[PDB]
Amino acid sequence: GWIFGTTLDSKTQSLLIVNNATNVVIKVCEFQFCNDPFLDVYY
Amino acid sequence: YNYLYRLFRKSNLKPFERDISTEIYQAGNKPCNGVAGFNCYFPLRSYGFR
Ligand SMILES: *[C@@H]1O[C@H](CO)[C@@H](O)[C@H](O)[C@H]1NC(C)=O
Ligand SMILES: *[C@@H]1O[C@H](CO)[C@@H](O)[C@H](O)[C@H]1NC(C)=O
Repeated sequence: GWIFGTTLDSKTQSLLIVNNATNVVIKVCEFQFCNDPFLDVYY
Repeated sequence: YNYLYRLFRKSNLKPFERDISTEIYQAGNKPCNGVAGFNCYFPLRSYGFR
């Protein structure tokens, strides 16, 4: 997936595209994730 | 005073664009650092609607 935004923090809406094995979710939310993002392989 | 409008930092909005950020607007050289003082004020203003 990808993240799009100006500052990618809690002060600005950011667009997130996540393509896991079943579907694609696109969320436009202002939630701040950590820099150098990661996705867990196993639960 | 429920309805509010916006005053940006000489940045016109794009067509069909909406902002929600409520950071302190700066008009001078010094940073506001979250304090609304001289050349620093809250950009969201309320209508009268009387
Ligand atoms: C993929 O993401 C969707 C939405 O987040 C979720 O419903 C689904 O269970 C996920 N599938 C896997 C295999 O993680
Ligand atoms: C989008 O962000 C850039 C970088 O801060 C800015 O120069 C531009 O004016 C912004 N567009 C707006 C507020 O419509």
